[PDB]
Amino acid sequence: RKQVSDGVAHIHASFNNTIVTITDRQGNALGWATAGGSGFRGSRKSTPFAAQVAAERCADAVKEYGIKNLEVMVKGPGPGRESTIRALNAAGFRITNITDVTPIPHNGCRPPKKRR
Amino acid sequence: RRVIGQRKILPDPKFGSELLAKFVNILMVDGKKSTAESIVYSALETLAQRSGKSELEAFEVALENVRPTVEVKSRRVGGSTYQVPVEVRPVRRNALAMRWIVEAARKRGDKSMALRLANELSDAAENKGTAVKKREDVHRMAEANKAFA
RNA sequence: CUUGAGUCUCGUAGAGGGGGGUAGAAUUCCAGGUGUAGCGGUGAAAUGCGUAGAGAUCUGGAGGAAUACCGGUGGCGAAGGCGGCCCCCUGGACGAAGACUGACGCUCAGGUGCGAAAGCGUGGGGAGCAAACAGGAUUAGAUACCCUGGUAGUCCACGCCGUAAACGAUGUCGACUUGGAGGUUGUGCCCUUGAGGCGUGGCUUCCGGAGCUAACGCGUUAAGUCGACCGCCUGGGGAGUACGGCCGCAAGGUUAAAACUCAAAUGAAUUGACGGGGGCCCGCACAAGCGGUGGAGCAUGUGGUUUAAUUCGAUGCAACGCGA
Repeated sequence: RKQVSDGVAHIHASFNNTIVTITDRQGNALGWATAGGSGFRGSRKSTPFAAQVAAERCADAVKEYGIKNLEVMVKGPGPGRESTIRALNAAGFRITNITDVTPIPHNGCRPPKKRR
Repeated sequence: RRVIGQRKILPDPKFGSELLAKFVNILMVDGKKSTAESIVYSALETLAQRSGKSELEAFEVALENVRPTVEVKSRRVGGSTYQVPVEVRPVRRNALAMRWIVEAARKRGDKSMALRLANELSDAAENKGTAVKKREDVHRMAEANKAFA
């Protein structure tokens, strides 16, 4: 729609999945596409190359807003997820800040059990 | 762990060419020095009969386009066998070039070894034959897949 | 008689307990938007939210849930245990000086009290998370992992029970003990001559010295040398088991056997193998290059086959131009 050229990106670096959402500084959704939404399933979707191709198929379709500079923060214990932000940097999204806002529990919610 | 210097070969007693002595040794089998000399010297004289000048640099200008620059050497690190492309030394480039030159002279399709090799020298001088084919073949397998380099 | 024990004055550190709300991330719900075909989770998959339009963030709010950042073998307590924030009542320890009592003290079967978690009764909340549980997906049964959901349950008051590797497997009160380095609470002397060095109190953590122990090991906090008191053990299995007594809404708990079986059971520390761990090197063992065995014909041996008999031995790198 409008011209942005400078926004922000929030990622959900899950264990077996990856979510991305780009926003223009106020909560408007611009770009978003997971791994399991482009015919990519199985462990093939669990590779950093899947993050590469997710970034690519986001960027080639969301340039309707014209973003050149981008803010981002790495979020989640995702294996190899700086690759997708470097692909954004390679997708024409000239990066401006790389930080981490991973929400750590404050022993407010009891952590669930894991594989025995 | 062992390391030594290259074998002290005697240069060619006629033209004084150590790199060509290395070639006439690469080619020689069963130690038939006399017949091997009598065929290669005659074929290189047939090279003077081919162009009509003092053929001494023609060998070098022909081999300038059959020397490789990239080689693959398999090294299994990290599960599978990686290819690890590595540069080839010029002193080994000359050897490999002469190897590709000699590994196509026998299947030329001429009357005799001397004749077919005299023809193949001029052939590789203008970038044709199995030698140049293998040169391009090794140039494309290595460093064109730099993701592994 | 006053050193033990207490009493007085002033301060130090504080996650000891109630009662109250309080702020931030988060995450279920509610509404408004902006935007679009997807989200959601598996070594894969499917289940499950979506075309009046799904997630996801923006604005705000309800719900309950515990306080990361200080966070520290860091502090506190008789033990069991305590962490956002503040207050009232207090529970305990320590420090700086000066003064009083007359032995008032330590231990302690019963008894009383406190007492991890799990397990109940009454009255409530229960957002998220999580024993059981429906069901889906590979499936001659998966009832076992993996995934979204989920009952008590964690939470809140009043009451039930008293069991743990409740361990420092080391009961309590004391007398005399060579050092170093730090954790934490002190404050004196002389010049605070930017946070100054020496002596003087405590509680502690990592090493070792004589000493003790079967060894490991303990070693100013003793498992060192001694004084006073309480509990526990007399081979293993049955077994902390039946029958009892008491307690208990229930689970059962406490005290607590015998007939029968065996000749062992058990702690430390060497020397050993497990079969892969983990690391360091040799050998044409590999990678680069040469001719080769395997393609073909012929000589020769081996197993089969054949026969009246086709004489015997030999068999993975070490059997097959081997005895010959």
